Amino acid sequence: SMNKSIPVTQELICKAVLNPTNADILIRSKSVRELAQDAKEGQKEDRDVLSYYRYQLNLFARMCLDRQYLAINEISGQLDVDLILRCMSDENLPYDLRASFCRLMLHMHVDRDPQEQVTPVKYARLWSEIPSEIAIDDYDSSGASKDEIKERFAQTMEFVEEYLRDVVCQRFPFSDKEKNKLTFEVVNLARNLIYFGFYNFSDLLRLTKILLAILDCVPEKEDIMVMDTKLKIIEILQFILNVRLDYRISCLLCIFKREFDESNSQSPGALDFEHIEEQAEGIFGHGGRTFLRVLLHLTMHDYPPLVSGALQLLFRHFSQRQEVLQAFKQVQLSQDVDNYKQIKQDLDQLRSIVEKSE
Amino acid sequence: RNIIERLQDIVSALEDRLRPLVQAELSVLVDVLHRPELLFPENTDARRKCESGGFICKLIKHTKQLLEENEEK
Repeated sequence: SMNKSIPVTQELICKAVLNPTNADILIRSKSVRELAQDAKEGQKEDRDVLSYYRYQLNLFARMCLDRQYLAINEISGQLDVDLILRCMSDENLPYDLRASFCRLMLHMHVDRDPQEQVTPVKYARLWSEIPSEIAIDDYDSSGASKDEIKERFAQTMEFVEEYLRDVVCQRFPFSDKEKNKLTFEVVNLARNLIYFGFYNFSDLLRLTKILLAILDCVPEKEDIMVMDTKLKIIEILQFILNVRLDYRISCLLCIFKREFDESNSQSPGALDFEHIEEQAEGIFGHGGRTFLRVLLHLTMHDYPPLVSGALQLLFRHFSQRQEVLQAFKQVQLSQDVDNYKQIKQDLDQLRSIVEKSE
Repeated sequence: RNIIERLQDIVSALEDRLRPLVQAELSVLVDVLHRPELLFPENTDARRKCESGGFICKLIKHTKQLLEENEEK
């Protein structure tokens, strides 16, 4: 039923549980001692673990897409935030891997319909409005308890920091099926960053970690999907440059000084080729160490797989760094009429959809 | 002043575009040159496990995917 992602069946199953509620004999103190009982490698603990594994799919079938039944799926979810701490400290590698999935599903269902991944708002105030290259202050109120999700984000980056030494283990140790057990450890945890829209600098650090994880020697079914997950994670960084560039350009343009006095780079015919050769000196030989990013794209190309075309597309896009951002200046689009402008944009989108259908 | 801003935008775009166009061509060539010269990050590929087959293998795979894949933009 869960696989269907098929709503009616999910509702029926949810209604159906009420009667038995269990199959074995049974919680915070009982779980840690059961974790200690699970520390005994043999037999009853194995049975308990199997039941728990099935149970997450119990959340997983429950967590297909439904927000109404997710409210009915709720008590388990409050328990799950608390459990989620148990997913970290337990060392339940095969176990708490499902515990991460459930938590993510619950949080996502619980809040903010917008699904904040892509920043469409490229404009700003009538002035530059405090050119702020250190800190971004976009909405601040899309989540009511933004720190409530940020508390999960506080649990998020520590779990993301848990992948950090794991790069020295998932990479320093080779890829194995036990490593594929740990491969489930990050197996969807980066997907939580996809709904994650609370901050940006940490994302840059995470991208660096992914490249680091990628290299040392020379398939991974979920591992390529793990790379396929991280390849989606690379796409979010492409928005940042454009936003920063747009803001800087606008600020420079606005002031009364606007007569050709703007020669600044966003990251001489021979002088361009000299800068090309100088960039080629940087090439053949967010302003960190860029060589790893280039290498990562090449490495992905070497890796292959059926999702490889998506990876290749990302590499070409990454190679360009400002060119479409100039073309993005044309795609940008009054404080009073800006709502009507927003309304018009929505209407226009509907019209465009209709035109596409036609 | 909006019209002036748009114009300023156009002029900026042209300069960025001339310089940008040259830069883009150079970047592509290097990447093109790099592919011809696929050895930069392939020091690990030259350390071991990399063949330096490059662009030809990539091109074949890419071509098949693109043809059967989505829009070839």
